[PDB]
Amino acid sequence: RDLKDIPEWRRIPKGENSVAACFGPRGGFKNFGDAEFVEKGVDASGYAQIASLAPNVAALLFGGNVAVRELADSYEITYNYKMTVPKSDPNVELLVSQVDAFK
Amino acid sequence: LKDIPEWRIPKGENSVAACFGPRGGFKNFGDAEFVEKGVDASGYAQIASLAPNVAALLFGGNVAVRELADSYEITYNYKMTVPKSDPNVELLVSQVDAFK
Repeated sequence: RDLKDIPEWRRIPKGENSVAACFGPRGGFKNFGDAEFVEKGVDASGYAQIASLAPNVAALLFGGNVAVRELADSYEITYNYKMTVPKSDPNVELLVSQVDAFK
Repeated sequence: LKDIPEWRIPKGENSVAACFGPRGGFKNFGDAEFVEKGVDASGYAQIASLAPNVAALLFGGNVAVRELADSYEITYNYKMTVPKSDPNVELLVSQVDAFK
């Protein structure tokens, strides 16, 4: 298979084809991840803890907003999923400290 | 269910309404049979092929954080474009804002 065959929403960054190859540079929108997560992807120290604070597909569809804009040849879907984690959670900061890390 | 972080798998007894509440302006996805059968609904696996995994959610979309006194409010914003040639995009699109 080839990374170009896999659509972006199904990619998993790992090894040779990691975040830069899957999602492009960090930026204002794609803002999560410091230098070491950008390079190791799901292998970065802390990822598994972080990933526990992100919704599965069933929660994405039923527990958040799904919005559609129809184009000529396509549909553009935007998922907007909000959630609250108590500061007593042992993994919240790991996530937060990775937001907007690009410097 | 009260000890399962909402962000839960809806099936039979504990389905959409119990996990995520009624459909509304924000939680706007799902028709009468999807609200009732949850992940058991006809077509769910097809809709599901057009929704991102966690690694794609964290690295391929926007992550926003608002700090409160005793919690953080996290917001994921994931954009994606599906070709109309995909056999499942209406299956999905027809479920958007389904409530009537």
